Amino acid sequence: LPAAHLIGAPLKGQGLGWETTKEQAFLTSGTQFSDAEGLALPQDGLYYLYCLVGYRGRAPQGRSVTLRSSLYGPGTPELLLEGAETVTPPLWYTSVGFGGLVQLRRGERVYVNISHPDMVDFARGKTFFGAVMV
Amino acid sequence: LPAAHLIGAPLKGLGWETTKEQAFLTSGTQFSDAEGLALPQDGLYYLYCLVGYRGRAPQGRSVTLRSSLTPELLLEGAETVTPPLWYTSVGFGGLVQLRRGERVYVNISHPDMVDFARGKTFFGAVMVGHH
Amino acid sequence: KKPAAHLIGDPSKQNSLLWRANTDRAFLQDGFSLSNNSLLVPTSGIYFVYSQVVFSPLYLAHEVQLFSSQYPFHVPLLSSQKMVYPGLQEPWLHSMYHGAAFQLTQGDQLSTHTDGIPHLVLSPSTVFFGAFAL
Amino acid sequence: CRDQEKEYYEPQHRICCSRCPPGTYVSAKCSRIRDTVCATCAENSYNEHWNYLTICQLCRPCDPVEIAPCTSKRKTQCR
Amino acid sequence: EVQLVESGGGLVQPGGSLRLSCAASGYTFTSYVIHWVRQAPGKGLEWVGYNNPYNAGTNYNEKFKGRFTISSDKSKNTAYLQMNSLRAEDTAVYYCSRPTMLPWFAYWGQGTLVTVSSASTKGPSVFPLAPSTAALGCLVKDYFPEPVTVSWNSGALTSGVHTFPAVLQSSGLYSLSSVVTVPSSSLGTQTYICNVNHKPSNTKVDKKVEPK
Amino acid sequence: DIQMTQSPSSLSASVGDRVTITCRASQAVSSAVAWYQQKPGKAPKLLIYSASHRYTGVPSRFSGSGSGTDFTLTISSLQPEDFATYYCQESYSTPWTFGQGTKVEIKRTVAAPSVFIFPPSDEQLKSGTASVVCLLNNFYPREAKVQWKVDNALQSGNSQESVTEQDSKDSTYSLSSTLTLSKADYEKHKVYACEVTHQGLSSPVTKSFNR
Repeated sequence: LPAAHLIGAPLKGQGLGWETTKEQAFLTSGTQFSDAEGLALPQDGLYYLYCLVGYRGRAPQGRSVTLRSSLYGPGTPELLLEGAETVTPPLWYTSVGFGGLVQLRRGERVYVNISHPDMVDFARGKTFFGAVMV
Repeated sequence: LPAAHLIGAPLKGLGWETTKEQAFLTSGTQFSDAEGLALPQDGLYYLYCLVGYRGRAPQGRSVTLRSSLTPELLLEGAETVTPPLWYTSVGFGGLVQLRRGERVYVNISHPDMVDFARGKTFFGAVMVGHH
Repeated sequence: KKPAAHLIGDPSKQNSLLWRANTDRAFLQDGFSLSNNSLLVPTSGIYFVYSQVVFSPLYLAHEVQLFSSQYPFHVPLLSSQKMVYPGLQEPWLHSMYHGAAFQLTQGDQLSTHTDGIPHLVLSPSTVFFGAFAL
Repeated sequence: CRDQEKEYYEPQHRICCSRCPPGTYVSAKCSRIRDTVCATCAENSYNEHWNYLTICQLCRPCDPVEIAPCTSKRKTQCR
Repeated sequence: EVQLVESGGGLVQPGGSLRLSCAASGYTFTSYVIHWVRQAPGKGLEWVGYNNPYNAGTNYNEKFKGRFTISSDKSKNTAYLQMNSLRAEDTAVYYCSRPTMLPWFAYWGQGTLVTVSSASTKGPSVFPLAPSTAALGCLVKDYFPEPVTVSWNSGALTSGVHTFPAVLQSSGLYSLSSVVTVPSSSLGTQTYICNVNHKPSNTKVDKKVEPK
Repeated sequence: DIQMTQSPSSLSASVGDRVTITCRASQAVSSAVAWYQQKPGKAPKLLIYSASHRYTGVPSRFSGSGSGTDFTLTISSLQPEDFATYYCQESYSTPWTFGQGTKVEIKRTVAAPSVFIFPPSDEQLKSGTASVVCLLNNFYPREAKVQWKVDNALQSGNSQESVTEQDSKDSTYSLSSTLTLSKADYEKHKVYACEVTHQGLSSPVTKSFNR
């Protein structure tokens, strides 16, 4: 049973990476990951992908906050799932999530693209993305 | 393993696509816009539905979302926003024990403002159990 | 045989989120069990666990957490927040949904703790919490 | 593999074979006597590159967020 | 194959303490929870609690919360129930059982007896019951507490044997007899020895029964 | 905290009969109910989970039904090894309570007690008190009557008897009746007799020795 759950982690100052071992994160039988590459799965099959991101929307506006999981003519990414919440307000918090059945092929890599890692909540189960065979 | 993933499509001048991009129907699973989605096996399914919206009012939108079936409500999500550009997305998933031949459809309150840019509106099913 | 539980809230109690698995559309299958409003993980394995709340300065929150012996005790898996601020002129509404896939041991105890209870829209359509083995 | 963007790797055999041309989807894979069979996409179906994709994307209308066209070869050229 | 074995039941005075051990074998010990279920003499079944040997994530029947504590030692495939300030209610057979899914008690142990009384242990005396198809036996008399084990020819002569439910004599001690019917012809060929074992007094005899 | 209620305290039935036991839940419980058969002294056994699925190795003659609030256990062809106390149990929520249980006594072709009597062991005489046991081997039904005569003096207050359980192969009860007195009283008399009355015998049988 190939599967993955990765947790958000804060990088450099303004960016974003994904954790694979801490807390709840885990990768199963030889499923692969590396921040600059994405998540690859060891089996051909139908998977359920998911992604949820928590934000702290506290303005000094009109934030154009979006969410995306995509996969990779090879260097031409394919958008799979996408959610978005634009929010204009010191204050606010919001969370954006989606999941869906994608037929993935062995070795294909899936990553997540966030519009505003400047304001992504990292308090535990707020940001994560993952996959499971069905 | 019966399954379905359908994408939102604009029709008239809302319907559901079953073949393009990501959409698909497996072994004999059925669909037709005026009817809904039928599954070939009795069992426990996980249903999901996500809808992306484009709020651009010139208020208080009562934007809701739900999948049903005298119809039966199964799963329901909602967001009212009062609040130029105002994008929001509403989503849900849940286990329902469906029977062969039964049809599950999606009902949206605000098709005037549903985003269609790819994986923004879609609904689907997968068997998990029962046998 | 693969376990799955689907719990809905009891609408009679409105001022507390009590999980029940008795209705036609709420159940325990193949080994899931309850224990003081917690769901007892029937077998060690990979589960997709999900939950949704709907709401009708005010703070709103809803987390699905896993109970542990060690350090933090109550470890959240799925959390999401939302601020609503005075200026309330409309029948506002809100739906925090979230699910994911986790590694769980037998006898693990899933429970949910939410802020903003009296606003909950108790129903088989809206407020629920369940998980299924993969 | 070999030279790219007209060829792709099929792992069911250990020889890399031809991509499909814009406006088509794969109707059958490489054998070791056959090359990738293609087929032209349907009305409102479109693709944009040599693709090992087995199904065509969907031509959408222009969302009032329009100069034409659409067709099997390139898309809603909205602007 | 799967084997659960309780041990350590016996005599405990009221308000006392006792700990029971359950030895596991024949399944990877650390990916299954151990239950403890009890039953007061000739009564229903009562679930006490459980322990996950991997993460110690115990879950109690609140009836015993903060009075019973279930532990485990995965280095020795063993589950533990320690019971503090024991009483009458608590005198029972104590079973350990590991399930399939959590709530399906699948495999049980043999169970072990905690007797809660004030009185002191006592070993039993073993007297033969010589024959006059013939029928012979073993009188195991004046012992406390339950229980006693009787088997014949070391578990060989299993058929036709009736080891009686013990009796509570007015003396405050238990007594029972174990009778078995054999061929009247071969009381000269076969040896008939009865194995008695009363753990709470570490007494353990083989009594050979034969005519006079 | 749910309670369970089993319908018959006990029940008598004959080999091959259809035995049906009901258990009622104090609330709806989906279908999370189990059924266990025990036996004497030995541990319980899992017969049914999730209300109706048989467990591995459970004879087909065992079958479980029930919907939400009320559940039922049925045996089609009641064997003699099909004898125990059958507990229902809500597996729905902790602390997973058990009903009272249901005891089954299998009916059979009335048997006669093969009676025996035993002279107190010399070893036991050594210690100052003497017991004479009477045995009623393999009989039916349990209902029986034993009486001690010491030179035809009816004894009372010194007799102690205990019956086994219904045997798992021939459904017969077995009885012991220990008679205890001091050594003095024992040697003061001569004729010791155990008098048994049951249907299995035409007329009340007696057995005796003297010394």
